[PDB]
Amino acid sequence: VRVFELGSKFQVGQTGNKKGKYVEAAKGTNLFFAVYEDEKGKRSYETI
DNA sequence: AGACAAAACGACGCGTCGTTTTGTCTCGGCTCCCCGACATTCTC
Repeated sequence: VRVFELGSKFQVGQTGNKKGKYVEAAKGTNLFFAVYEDEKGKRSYETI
């Protein structure tokens, strides 16, 4: 049976039927974590 | 099996669109300039 999950999955590619395949980031591939500052002074965080 | 990626849980919790309702400084004395309108007389 097809079980469904709610989350963030991205397309594998943009050609042919690749635009219909949704995958999850591999183990140990979240390598960069950006720390920003606004002119006031608060820190903002993001993971690219 | 390991350890990363992220979904799931929590009560909690604060933000958010769409509209309605609410709140908003107050009175006293005078003086002296100007103008407007409406009545009378007088000149043209």
